[PDB]
Formats: sequence, C-alpha cells, structure tokens
Amino acid sequence: QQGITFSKNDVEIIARETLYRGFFSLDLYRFRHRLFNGGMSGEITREIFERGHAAVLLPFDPVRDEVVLVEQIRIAAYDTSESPWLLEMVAGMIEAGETVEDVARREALEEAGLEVGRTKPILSYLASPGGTSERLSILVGEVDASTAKGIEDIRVHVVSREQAYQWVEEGKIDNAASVIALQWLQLHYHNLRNEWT
Amino acid sequence: HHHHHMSFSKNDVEIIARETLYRGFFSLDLYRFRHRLFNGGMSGEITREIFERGHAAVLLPFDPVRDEVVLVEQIRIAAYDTSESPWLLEMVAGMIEAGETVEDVARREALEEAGLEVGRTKPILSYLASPGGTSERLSILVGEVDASTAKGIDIRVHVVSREQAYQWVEEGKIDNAASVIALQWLQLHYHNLRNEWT
Ligand SMILES: Nc1ncnc2c1ncn2[C@@H]1O[C@H](COP(=O)(O)OP(=O)(O)O)[C@@H](O)[C@H]1O
Ligand SMILES: Nc1ncnc2c1ncn2[C@@H]1O[C@H](COP(=O)(O)OP(=O)(O)O)[C@@H](O)[C@H]1O
Ligand SMILES: [Mg+2]
Repeated sequence: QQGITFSKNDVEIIARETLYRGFFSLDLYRFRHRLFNGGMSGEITREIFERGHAAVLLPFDPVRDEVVLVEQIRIAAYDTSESPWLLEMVAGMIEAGETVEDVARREALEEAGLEVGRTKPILSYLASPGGTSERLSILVGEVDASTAKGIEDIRVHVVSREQAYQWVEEGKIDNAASVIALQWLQLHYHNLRNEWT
Repeated sequence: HHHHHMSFSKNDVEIIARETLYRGFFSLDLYRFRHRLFNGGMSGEITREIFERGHAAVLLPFDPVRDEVVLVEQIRIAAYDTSESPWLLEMVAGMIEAGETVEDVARREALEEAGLEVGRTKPILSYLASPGGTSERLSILVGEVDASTAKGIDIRVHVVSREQAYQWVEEGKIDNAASVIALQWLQLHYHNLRNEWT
C-alpha cells in the first residue's frame, strides 16, 4: 500500500504557546492541516508535553547471551504498578550538539560501569505522540556483562537474554524502551551474536 | 557490584503530596515523595513533574486468514519536530474511562475508528509509555479481524500485509511505541497465533 499521504509542508503550525515552564514544559500548538478529502482543516489546538529527547542503550553481552538492566524508582509508575521500582535500559537525555551514541556510551559507563564496544542502532520511537513530543533512540551495545558494577540510587542487574525476555512476556519489564529493545533482541540476537564474534 | 538473576514495595515510598502545576485537557502534577534507598535509609523529599493524561487501550487488528494488519493514519502534531511527517501509521487506540475494561475500549474503538468487528482477542502486553515523566500506561490486545471489512468510518484506514507492516517498523516508517511493540510481538508470535486462530 501507499503508506502515509502528507508531509510537514501539508501542515501550518500557526503558533505555539508555553502554558507551563518548569523542569519540563507544557506547550500549546496551534495549527491547520490538509485533510484526506482535499480540504484544509480549521485551526486546531493541542497540548504537548515537552521534555526533550533521549538516547537508550541495551547492553548485550553476545558471548554470555546476557543483558544488563538498571533498577530504580520511577514515581509515575506508582499508580498503575505493584512497585514503582522499574527494570530499565541505560538511558539519558540528549543535550544540544550531543549524539545518541555519545550519550548512550557515557550513560552505560556511569550508570552501570560498562565500557561499550561496538554499537548498532535498534530503532527510534515516539513514546506517546498524541500528547508528548518525546523521541527515544535506542542502540544495542556490546558489553562484557560480568564487568557490570553499579555506582540516582540505582541497582545493576545481569540476567540472561531469555530470562529478560520472559520478564517482558510476564509483565515484570513493562516500560516502552525496555520492551522495544528486548523484543528487538529476541528477533535479532542470532545475527548479532554472529556479527559480534 | 551487580545482582545476577541466578544468585521494595509501596510501603517503601511516601508520597507526601501531589501539587497541581497545570490543569487543562491534560494535567501536570508535582509529585513530592520519599523512598527507601538500596543501601539503607530513606531519601530526602524528592519532587518530580508528572504528565497525567489517563491510560489507554490499544488493539492490533490482525487477520490471521490473510496474514494482514489494519493500520490507521492520522496527524499527531507532537511528532512534528522530530519526524519526517506528523501523519503517523498507528494501532487502534482510545482512552480508558473509569469503570471501562481494556477489552471494552479496544473493541469499541476498532468498530468506530476502523469499522472492524473483532472476534477473539489475546493480550500482548501493558507498558508504561515514558515513566520518568508521565504516568501513562497503554494496554495492547491483538484482535481477530476480517481485513476485507475494514473501512474508514480525520483518519485514513490502511490494510497491509503483516510483512509490510513489520518492514515499515524496521525502516522507521512506523515508529510510535504502541505500533512498534504490537508489531514486534506479532513478528515473534504470528506462526502460533495464525495456527491457533485457524
Ligand atoms: N494533546 C491534546 N491536547 C488537547 N486535546 C486533545 C489532545 N489529544 C487529544 N485531545 C482531544 O481528545 C480527542 C481525541 O483525540 P485522539 O488523539 O484521536 O484520541 P486519543 O487522544 O484518545 O488517542 C480530540 O477530539 C481532542 O479534542
Ligand atoms: N519528571 C521529572 N521532574 C523533575 N525533574 C526531573 C524529572 N525527570 C528527571 N528530572 C531531573 O533530571 C535528573 C536526572 O534524571 P533521571 O536520572 O532520569 O531520574 P532520577 O535520576 O531522578 O532517577 C534528576 O536529578 C532530576 O532532577
Ligand atoms: Mg539517565
């Protein structure tokens, strides 16, 4: 099939407004856009949670078939989870001029004590584009999982790939970045082990 | 050093306050809380801004006879700044109101967003979209559909092969969390799913 029909030049962002500015922002976009029927929308407003964008690293040890996870509290999980302490990927915000790879390698070293060898891109995704602009770009990084060490009150975990994926299936890992990375690993680990040996 | 799998509760968190920062269509709250530390003791009072927009039900519409998936296309303006286009190919989805089940919402949105009656369902998974800054949880089901009944009922409905939809995930043409998660799951499970549903 065709895939999507329209691009940026088919929408006019009339103006934006910051409704709240603190650590993060809440912005109001005012815009018009082309309709699938040909016409041009009326003026539309949407509230958009703006918090910058992130780099994510899945630390994979291809020799051991293990991943490294980081555990820490995410208070926003409280209301819909049995515990707000989550098992997650290495991640960090991307500041201006930084690259995904730079941030990913830096965070693996200081959150988990991991020197990263080769990296490969996994996927870059929008976390929830109806309400937030946030994009997260995921890499897989080559590590020796036996060297993992924890140093922002964080506990470092080493688990087999198979157990980490079973925990996705069971709901014990249930944050988007980790689910997406570990599903991708379940689809690609044979090729990745072949490539990284 | 690290905790190897082969070798805290909510009583360990004190939510002191939730302070309203913004109330409009969505909400922004300041959570003020304390929590137990891995090395013992409690943290001091910590504050976090949290985007509150409720929770959602997501349905991956899968025709197992035809090995096809139904996608819905619509503009998501928050995608603008980082995407080639703000029109996104997505799963059927809708907010869960109080007292509604994931299954009720998923089946309703499928019918109204895409004209699909849904047969059997299976859970895929339920995930937190971005738990450092938002409480939003999305619960995905796979739904059995007859893809030759999909019709747009501003939204455009696409019917594509599963292999095409998954190739679009690989290429980045589908890159929203819900659709990526659903379609990666389908790629891991379609062989057994198709057999169970035929
Ligand atoms: N980001 C937003 N800001 C303000 N209103 C919104 C926003 N997103 C959705 N809405 C409101 O909710 C309705 C449903 O929009 P849609 O995004 O298609 O559903 P959902 O948000 O449940 O996925 C719209 O008519 C709109 O008025
Ligand atoms: N939702 C938020 N509200 C307020 N501040 C935040 C939020 N998320 C991150 N920060 C700030 O960014 C810093 C690093 O964030 P991160 O490492 O992701 O979370 P934390 O270290 O608090 O578990 C924190 O010290 C905190 O001040
Ligand atoms: Mg970080």
